[PDB]
Amino acid sequence: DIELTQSPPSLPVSLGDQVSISCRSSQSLVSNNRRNYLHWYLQKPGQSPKLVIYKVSNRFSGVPDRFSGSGSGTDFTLKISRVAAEDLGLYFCSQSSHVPLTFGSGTKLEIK
Amino acid sequence: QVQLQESGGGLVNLGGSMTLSCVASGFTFNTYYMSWVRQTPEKTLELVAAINSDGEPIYYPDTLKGRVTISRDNAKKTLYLQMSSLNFEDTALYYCARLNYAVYGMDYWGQGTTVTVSS
Ligand SMILES: C[C@]12CC[C@@H]3c4ccc(O[C@@H]5O[C@H](C(=O)O)[C@@H](O)[C@H](O)[C@H]5O)cc4CC[C@H]3[C@@H]1C[C@@H](O)[C@@H]2O
Repeated sequence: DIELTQSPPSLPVSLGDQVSISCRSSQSLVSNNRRNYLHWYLQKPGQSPKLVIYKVSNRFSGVPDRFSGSGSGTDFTLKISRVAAEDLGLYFCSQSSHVPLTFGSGTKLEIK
Repeated sequence: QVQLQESGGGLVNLGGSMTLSCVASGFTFNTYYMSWVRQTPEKTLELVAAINSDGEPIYYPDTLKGRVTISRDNAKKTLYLQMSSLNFEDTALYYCARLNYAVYGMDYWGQGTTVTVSS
């Protein structure tokens, strides 16, 4: 079972800030034919998770252009150019590269 | 608009059983695979079950094969989850989510339903 470690678990930010949250896979995601099936979900408090970025860098419907994804193999990143209030929630990376689909620990984007 | 709505949560008895319902709308229910994901109070997520278009379970965690059942009534446009021998590890928030092929994972999630195991 692949472990997705997300750092930092807590990232207190000021608004308008440029953030980068990390997600590390315990096993390479390019070890099979399902090459970097790494996704990100936001979970604002009280609401259900939302797909942010799928397959490392592909922004999904409703996602602003200030969000971007990068990485390959085991080290993946998620940037938010200017951080707004609406971006504050819980971020989960996930992988469907290997069975079973696995979720990360989460990074909590909180105001300071 | 793609909408998923889970129901049936609340207080469940330890060692008991439950049936979670998920009603879908705004998309062809039958052409899509569905799943159930749970969020424990720790905020940790786990895939409980996956089912194909056809209503056939394509996946169950090793730890749950046995007390978990996932089914769908296409006609009702409803997805179900049945758990037996509930334990305290079953205390979580349950969501139905749709498996989008392109994403090759969950694209749309319901609001959730809370199951609180008790004794
Ligand atoms: C969960 C999982 C990773 C995600 C995989 C997935 C993701 C999306 C998906 O989309 C479906 O793809 C179908 C297709 O490929 O034809 C389309 O018909 C459907 O409309 C569409 O919902 C289908 C599947 C099939 C198996 C799923 C795996 C089972 C587990 O072992 C593993 O951990």
